[PDB]
Amino acid sequence: SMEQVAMELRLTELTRLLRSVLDQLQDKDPARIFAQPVSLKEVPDYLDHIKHPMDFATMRKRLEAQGYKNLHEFEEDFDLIIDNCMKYNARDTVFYRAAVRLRDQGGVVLRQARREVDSIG
Repeated sequence: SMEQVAMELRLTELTRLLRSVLDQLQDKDPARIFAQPVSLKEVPDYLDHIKHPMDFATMRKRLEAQGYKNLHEFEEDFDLIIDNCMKYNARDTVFYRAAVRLRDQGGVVLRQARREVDSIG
């Protein structure tokens, strides 16, 4: 139907906007601490601690399959990246600190993304 096409165009345009959001958030991680999944070869106990691992590459895979239906879903996955790290790693670590800085800097980007998603519909 034409309605199904229109909906698909909206999803494609959301995907476009989320791709730009993803790029901007990932620039706030110049160390690339969050770029890839935590390695279970290198942290074999990880899944005992963290039940829903997340990372920027995994988000990018979902994004390119048009797998985020709305900004809330995308924000859920970004918050997982941050929150997983702040639980597994202690406060005094470069990992925890990187997550705090990513959260703080990402807030700015996400605040305007929400306005754009509501604004453009």
